[PDB]
Amino acid sequence: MYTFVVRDENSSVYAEVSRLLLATGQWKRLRKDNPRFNLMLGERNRLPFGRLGHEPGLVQLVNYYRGADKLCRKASLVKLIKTSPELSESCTWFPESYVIYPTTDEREVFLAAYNRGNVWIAGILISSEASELLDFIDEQGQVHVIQKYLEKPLLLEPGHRKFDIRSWVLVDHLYNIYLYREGVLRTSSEPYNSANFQDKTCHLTNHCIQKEYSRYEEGNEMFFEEFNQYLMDALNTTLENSILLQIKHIIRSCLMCIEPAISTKHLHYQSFQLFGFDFMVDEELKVWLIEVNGAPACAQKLYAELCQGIVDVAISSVFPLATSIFIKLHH
Amino acid sequence: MREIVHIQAGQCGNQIGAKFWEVISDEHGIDPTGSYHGDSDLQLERINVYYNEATGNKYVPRAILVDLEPGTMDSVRSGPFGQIFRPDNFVFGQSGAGNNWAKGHYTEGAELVDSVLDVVRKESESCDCLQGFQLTHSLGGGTGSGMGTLLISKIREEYPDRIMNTFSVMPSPKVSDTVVEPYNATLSVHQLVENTDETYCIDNEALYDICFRTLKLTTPTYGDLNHLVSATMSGVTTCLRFPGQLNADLRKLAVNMVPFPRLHFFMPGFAPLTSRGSQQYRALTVPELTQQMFDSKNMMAACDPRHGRYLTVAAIFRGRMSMKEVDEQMLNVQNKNSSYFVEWIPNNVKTAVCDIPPRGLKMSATFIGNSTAIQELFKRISEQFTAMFRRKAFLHWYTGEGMDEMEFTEAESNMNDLVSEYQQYQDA
Amino acid sequence: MRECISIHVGQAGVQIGNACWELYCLEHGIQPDGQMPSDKTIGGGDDSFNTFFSETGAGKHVPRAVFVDLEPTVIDEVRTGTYRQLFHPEQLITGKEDAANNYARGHYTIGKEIIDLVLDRIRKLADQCTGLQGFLVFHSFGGGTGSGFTSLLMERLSVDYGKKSKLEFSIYPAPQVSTAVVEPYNSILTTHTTLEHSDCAFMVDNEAIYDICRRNLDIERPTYTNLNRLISQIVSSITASLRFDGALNVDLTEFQTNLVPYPRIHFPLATYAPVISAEKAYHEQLSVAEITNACFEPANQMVKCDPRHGKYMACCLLYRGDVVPKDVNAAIATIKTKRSIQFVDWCPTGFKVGINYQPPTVVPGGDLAKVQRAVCMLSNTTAIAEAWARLDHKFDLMYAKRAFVHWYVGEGMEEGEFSEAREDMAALEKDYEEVGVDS
Amino acid sequence: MEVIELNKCTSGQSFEVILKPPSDPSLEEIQKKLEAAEERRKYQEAELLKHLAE
Ligand SMILES: CC[C@]1(O)C[C@@H]2CN(CCc3c([nH]c4cc(Br)ccc34)[C@@](C(=O)OC)(c3cc4c(cc3OC)N(C)[C@H]3[C@@](O)(C(=O)OC)[C@H](OC(C)=O)[C@]5(CC)C=CCN6CC[C@]43[C@@H]65)C2)C1
Ligand SMILES: Nc1nc2c(ncn2[C@@H]2O[C@H](COP(=O)(O)OP(=O)(O)OP(=O)(O)O)[C@@H](O)[C@H]2O)c(=O)[nH]1
Ligand SMILES: Nc1nc2c(ncn2[C@@H]2O[C@H](COP(=O)(O)OP(=O)(O)O)[C@@H](O)[C@H]2O)c(=O)[nH]1
Ligand SMILES: [Ca+2]
Ligand SMILES: [Mg+2]
Repeated sequence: MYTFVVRDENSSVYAEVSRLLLATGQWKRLRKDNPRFNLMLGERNRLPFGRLGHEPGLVQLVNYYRGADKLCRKASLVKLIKTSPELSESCTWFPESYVIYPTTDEREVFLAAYNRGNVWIAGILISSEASELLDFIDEQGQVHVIQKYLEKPLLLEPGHRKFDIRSWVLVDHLYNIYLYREGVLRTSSEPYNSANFQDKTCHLTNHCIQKEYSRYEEGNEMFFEEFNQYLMDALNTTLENSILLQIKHIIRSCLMCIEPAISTKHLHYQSFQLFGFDFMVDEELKVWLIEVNGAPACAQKLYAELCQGIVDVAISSVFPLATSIFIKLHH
Repeated sequence: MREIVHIQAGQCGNQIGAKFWEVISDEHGIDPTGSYHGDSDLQLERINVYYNEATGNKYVPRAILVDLEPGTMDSVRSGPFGQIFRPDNFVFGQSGAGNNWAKGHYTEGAELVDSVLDVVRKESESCDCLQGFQLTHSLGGGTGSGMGTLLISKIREEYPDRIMNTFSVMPSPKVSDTVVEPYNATLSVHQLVENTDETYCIDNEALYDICFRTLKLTTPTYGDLNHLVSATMSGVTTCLRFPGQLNADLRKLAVNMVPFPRLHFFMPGFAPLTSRGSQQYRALTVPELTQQMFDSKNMMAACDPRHGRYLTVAAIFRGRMSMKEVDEQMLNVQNKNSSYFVEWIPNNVKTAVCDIPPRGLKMSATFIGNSTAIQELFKRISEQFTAMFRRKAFLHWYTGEGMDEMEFTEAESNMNDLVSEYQQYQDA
Repeated sequence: MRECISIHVGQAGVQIGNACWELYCLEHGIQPDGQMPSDKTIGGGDDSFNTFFSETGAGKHVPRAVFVDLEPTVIDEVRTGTYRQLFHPEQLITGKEDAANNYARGHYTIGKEIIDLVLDRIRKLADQCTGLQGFLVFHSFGGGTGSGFTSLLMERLSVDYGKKSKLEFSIYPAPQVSTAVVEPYNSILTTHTTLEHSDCAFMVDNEAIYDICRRNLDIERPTYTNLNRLISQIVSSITASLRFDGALNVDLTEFQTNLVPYPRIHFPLATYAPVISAEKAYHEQLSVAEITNACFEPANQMVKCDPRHGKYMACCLLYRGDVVPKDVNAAIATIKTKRSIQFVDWCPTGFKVGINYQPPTVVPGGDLAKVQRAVCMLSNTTAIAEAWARLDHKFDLMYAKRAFVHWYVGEGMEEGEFSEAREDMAALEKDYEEVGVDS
Repeated sequence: MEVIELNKCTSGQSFEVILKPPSDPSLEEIQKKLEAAEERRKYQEAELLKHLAE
């Protein structure tokens, strides 16, 4: 038997993970403040990392990497790449960006690279004239980032519509970088808008704001067997050669960069974590990185498989019970 | 020298008292005539906690023997170790108490109490650094029960800042057939709640269950019950009588066991269980020790530990064995049954080990739990009490000694509160 | 030359103190009877080691130490033990009955009863000092004496020596060896009351030492003797600079100046290496690179915690044995690029470095192997607050039910002192966070 | 990068190395403290003796 506590009572993904564990007969679930657990499915913010690995008799494992917020906050991600020689200006796959403060920031350095055809982006605001962007952040009181909007994004057919690609990556306690073989495109229901861009819906592929203005895909969800088939017939190539190769590289570079800051190889507790990587595919079949989310939710079709893979790769590796869905990215 | 004054009162209290002495006297290498003949300086290192130093390298139990009738004291005086006791320390009346708490607390017992007290003083007087008192007695009779708790009230008046410790035998209808025992026990528990620091609940219901079901003793005797009671008493006092780090005096034990002043009623547990004459063939392994001493079949209180939660726990291992292994097993226990230990007392299981094992055994373990499941004991007694008290049955045996119903209503109330207090904390 | 007086309080302070003077004596070549062939200043001298030993007309070198336990059992071993000639009786002060693992009982009830006598026997040593600088106070957080008396003694010392410095070596409570469920109470109580009266506190988590003894010395179930020999090693490293020739950390004020820019954040992390088993059939010796890198491994810290997630305010490297700066700076170059070592903006990224050529002295028969070079790092990182968060959580769990509180009230302490202490610690946790917010 | 204040002995050396530059209660109140606490425990007892004498 092993034990685990559940401290983010909203995680879809880890809901299915505890249900899986209970249903094995070898995992008991404790009162969330009972400290005698092996597994902490942990709260989302101010997870009490300093409390882990001080329970003699217990190996302890938690489902976040302390310090992986560096990668998963829109302000820190930018500063991570700019100031980190492994990425820095070894970087061809992250759009131009600057951190900006509604009045150590780059609102000055920004205007410089500004003047050229400039389209940028920010409850989110995209425009083409600086004044109304730099004035929009000065609106609300949260740190904001201004990155080049990809003016020329690959459009799907039949539809002439934009999309983004979610990739789920699980990093286990040895720092194996695993890539679930099933990704998803969150498409757009209405066709991209060439000149002029402020309508949103057709510019923000972000799911929920699409569940509200839609025809081609069940819930605006295209999976990889279809998107590969379209790429073949439509572009005479494959998902693998055209997109995934750059994606796999982008994930490995991002995580290997911060491994020394967050690894737990020689630490008194062990971490694993599931990451949600968000990519743009542009006209020239060049891949771009957008956001990395530390608490991804999954797609309904895929919960069963991913959450069982979480259990088998990242929980039963450390807590063994009585053909992989993942591609290990090799560094 | 952190001394402890021992008081045994009444039949039960005197019979398990003489046995305790008999057993630890051997453990410490003192023979009946009271002289050391042992092979370890460990045996003598803290002999001052229970024996006074006399001339001739002689050790006298710092023990006071009390009863309102002369038997028992007679048989005690002609018992194996009968002669080790200081003879002025036998204080006894003639009338008896007739299994009547009122006679023990209020009438016959009041006549003889002062003379007991003087001997208590004479012993205390002698003490370099008095830890407090340990009293053996039953709760079902008249003397141990009524005069025993009278004595406790007096002693606390004189030594308000010393520790008061009792081994209190609880009555059970499986072992005795006096109809008024639930009265005497409820009147005693009322006092014990108020005036002791630690009480070992030695439950004749559990001693019977162990002896008859587990040890296959089909005609159990008090000798059998007292065999289990003298191993427990040895167990729970190892830390006071040998050199050690954990719970090595009465106050330090009280600070580790008692999180709220009224919940000071412990469940002892012992493994392996043995019949007198069981000639043990192999020793238990450390993992058998641990499974067993937390087993409900091994408790000296008839309560289901899985029906409550442990507030605190002391564990004492004796014999030559592996600290690493004892530690691994004690951690295993708590981590595999962790909902049974209140989480609002982090790390409430403390573990001690004594190289020197008890007589007969190579390996033993002794358990002392402060479980909210002890409420099952008090509930059992309360229900017997109520069944009689709601028709004021058998009350004339008490009102005729001077007592008023009110005193019963209050005892009943204080014990029903005690139970509710144990339930509040098992729901936290 | 200026003297330091050492005060050992409680079982843990006394037993640790004993291991330290055992070690101290080997290092300076003093024999169990105070005699020291090395000293040709027979009867005295102002040598570096005299900061810790005064000298007797007959040639006896006597620790400037004062022991005090609220009960006689442990110190009785020092009176009778193997170094009995070393100390004068007046500096081994015992009471009769102890604090019962009860902070209140050691501060209030039995404090009063022995404070004046301790202050007296202490002033007896200051009077014998040409230029006393302050005190090294050894104690446990978790016992009644170590917590309660120590906070009492500390307040009398500040009143009776405002000019002088006070350093703590404090033992942080670990379940693997603790003897009382109330240790987090006593620990928060004594930290809150000692806080403003201490200048630099070296916190040793029994848990950390315990695992170094299992993992690196192969000790299957460490005792206090294993524990204390290693702590005496680390303590010796931190003090080497006051008993030997050097230009780094040469008096107690410098510890605060080099280690403690913020008065309340005065708890520097110690990390030591290498710990090698003397029973280990030949060990390939470790370089200056290897030992220095090992300084940034949590498994060598005196407190488990992750300095990657936190900033630095100061760092001191204390080497013993075969070290020269070209190797030190070369080592720092390498690790500087591999590890996450962010200082706070108001502090420069740098290391003060001290090298004593004499390799660590081994206690013959102990568990430690002799090594050709050794290092203790004293860094002030906000990551040590982790220890305060764990201890504060345990306190919150108990106190929310008033578990055991009646034992403290029963001794004259008011319930509210509990809440005032815990609030102090709450604010201390905020300080550490403010300073470490960066990444 | 920069090695500062080197200092040599026959026992060791000392030096700083910077890789990157930056950017009381009185005896009185204490006695009040102890005395007041002792009188609370003195009272608590007196209450105890008073209850027992009842
Ligand atoms: C530790 C020492 C002893 O303490 C423990 C006891 C009692 N005692 C005296 C010894 C004794 C026994 N029997 C006797 C019959 C007579 Br004429 C005279 C003496 C005895 C016991 C025995 O047999 O071994 C020696 C003995 C006695 C009893 C017993 C088991 C038992 O032993 C396995 N029950 C659990 C009890 C009993 O009520 C029940 O089942 O329901 C609870 C019994 O009713 C039935 C239907 O059985 C019984 C039997 C007469 C009926 C009248 C009053 N009840 C009180 C005890 C109880 C008894 C040992 C002290
Ligand atoms: N490392 C180490 N810790 C010790 C030692 N002795 C005691 N301790 C620590 O101290 C705690 C118990 O309180 P003590 O410091 O011993 O207090 P004391 O000196 O016995 O005096 P009292 O307060 O009366 O008990 C334990 O939890 C230990 O963590 C020791 O020899 N070595
Ligand atoms: N375990 C055990 N219980 C006993 C023994 N002797 C008596 N008792 C219990 O004590 C109760 C009688 O108490 P009693 O001795 O008459 O009290 P007293 O008259 O005041 O001394 C009975 O209910 C028994 O269960 C004994 O040797 N062992
Ligand atoms: Ca000299
Ligand atoms: Mg002590």
